[PDB]
Amino acid sequence: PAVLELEGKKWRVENQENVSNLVIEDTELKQVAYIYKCVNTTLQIKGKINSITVDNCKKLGLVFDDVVGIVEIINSKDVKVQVMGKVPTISINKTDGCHAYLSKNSLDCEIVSAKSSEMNVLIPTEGGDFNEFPVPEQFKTLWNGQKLVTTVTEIAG
Amino acid sequence: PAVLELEGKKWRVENQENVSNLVIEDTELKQVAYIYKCVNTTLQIKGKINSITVDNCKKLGLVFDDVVGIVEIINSKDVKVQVMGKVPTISINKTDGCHAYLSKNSLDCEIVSAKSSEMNVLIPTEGGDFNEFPVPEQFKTLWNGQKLVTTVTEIAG
Repeated sequence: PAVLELEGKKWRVENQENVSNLVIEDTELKQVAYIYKCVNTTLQIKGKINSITVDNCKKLGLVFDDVVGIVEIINSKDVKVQVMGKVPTISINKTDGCHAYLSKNSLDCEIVSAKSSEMNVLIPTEGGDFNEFPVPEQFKTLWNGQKLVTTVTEIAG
Repeated sequence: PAVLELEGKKWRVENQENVSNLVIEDTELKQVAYIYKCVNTTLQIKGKINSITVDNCKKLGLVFDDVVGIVEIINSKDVKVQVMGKVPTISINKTDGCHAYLSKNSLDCEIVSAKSSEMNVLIPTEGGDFNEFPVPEQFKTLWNGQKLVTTVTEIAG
């Protein structure tokens, strides 16, 4: 059954299906959110918390204000994440199809990726618009005679 | 049922299970090999052919002589590949656990990877021994203010 309740420091939102108005109004700086097994859902978290984690979600739409640490999108499909404020790092792991919408205050965000595909970082521009840039998913590795030297095969549309 | 027969230019070896002596003696420069759905199998291909493709194999052990073009290891788990002679590129895609054993004559081989994990390139050393090097599977991406700049997070044991 669909869950959405704070359990200690953890904001548990799981098993959501075809909902799109989910909102977590209250919030504490040391809290964390764990969005699990949610498909075709849309969630918004108001306030600055410690970290978020999208695990095993499909067609999930997330939008948050601030995160003190990390935002993880693991084992998912077609996830959309948006920062209104600031986020240090957004880590995409074992996820296929992910769009990270940054903001004027998180242009310094670091995008860690692994075993993932179809990732795009949307950059904000004066006028509520975003430019799309694909993050590389393929790499060419070579032997130096001393070590392995890896290059990134840049993606284009 | 287990298959292993030349069908045109294609050397079809599929559905093999718990075999380990498979060998393709004959060989033509324009042929290709397609190892499909083979688990806990060991195959050796003698001679120089155009290309090999390991698709959907588990615990597969392959060893070939020469390849004119590419060796693909796609959608697999725990695959071991070894070149006695020369191979231009070895591409690992959607594969978890792959060990590429190179040779004195293919040290210039290129290792293309994507959506894969646990990959290692074994480099030969005077004495029938190999040194192991893990190929990167995680990447850090940053916004330039002009473009995205991707760095490789180097793997260590």
